[PDB]
Amino acid sequence: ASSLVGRKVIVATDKSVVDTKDTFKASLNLPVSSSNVWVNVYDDKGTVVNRINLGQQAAGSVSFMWDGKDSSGNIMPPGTYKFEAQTSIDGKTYGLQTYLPANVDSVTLGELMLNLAGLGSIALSKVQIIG
Amino acid sequence: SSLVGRKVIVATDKSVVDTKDTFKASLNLPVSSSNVWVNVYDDKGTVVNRINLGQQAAGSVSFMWDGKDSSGNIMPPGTYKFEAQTSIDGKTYGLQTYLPANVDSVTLGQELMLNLAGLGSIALSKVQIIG
Repeated sequence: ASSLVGRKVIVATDKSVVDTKDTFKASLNLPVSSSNVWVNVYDDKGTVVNRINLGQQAAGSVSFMWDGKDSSGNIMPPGTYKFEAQTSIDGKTYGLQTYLPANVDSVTLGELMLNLAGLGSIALSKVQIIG
Repeated sequence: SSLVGRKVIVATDKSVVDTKDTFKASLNLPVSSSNVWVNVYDDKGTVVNRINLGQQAAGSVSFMWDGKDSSGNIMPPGTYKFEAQTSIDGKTYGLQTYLPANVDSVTLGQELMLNLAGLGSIALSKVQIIG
C-alpha cells in the first residue's frame, strides 16, 4: 500500500524548488537541431540569476545542470527558480519545454492530480512516466 | 538533426497502432490500487478490448495490447483509444496514458509543435523527454 507522496517526479514546467546545496539536473526537448541553445535562470520574482549556454545541440533531448550560483559565482539561497530554455533557429528565438524535478507533496482531486512542491496541483499529463 | 520519423511518447489517449506488432505503452498511477485497467476502443469509440492489470503499486505501470479484440480476432491497423482507469475506495478515476507516436514533421504555433501521426499538432509539454 503506497503512493507517490515523498517521491521526485519529472514535470513539464519552467519552475522548480531547488536545494542549491546540490547540483540541479534536468532536461529540455529540442525539436530541431540548432547551433545555439540556452537556459536563462531567474529567481521566483523574475530577476535573472544566471545563463546556461548549451552551444550546439542535436534534435532530441538535451540535459543540463545548474550549480546553484549566480553568474557572479555566489551561491543562491534554496528556493523556487525559473528555467527558461530557448534556441535560435534561422535568426528567430523559440521557447523549448523544460522537464524539471518536483517532490510530490500529496495526491488530490474522475480527476486525480499531484500536489507538487512549488507548483500547486499539476495534471498527470505533465508528468513523466514515473521512474 | 530532424526528429521527423522518430517515435516519441505522448500524454494522449490515442495512438496509430500497427496491429501486426505488439503495442507497448504506460500509464501513471498516483495511488496504489487493487484494480487497474485499460479499455481499448476503435476510432469511432466502439469498444475493442479490456486489458485488466489487477493490483498495482503507485508509480509507472506498463501495459501491452496484442492488437486483438476480446474475441481473439486481429483488428486492422489504425487509430485506437486507450482509456486507463482505476478503482479506489469504490470510486473510478481516469489515469494518464503515455503512448508512442511518430513525428511526421516539426511545425509552428500558436510556438514549436510536433505534428504527430494521428494526433495533429501537439505541444512539447505533452511529449516525454525524448530517448
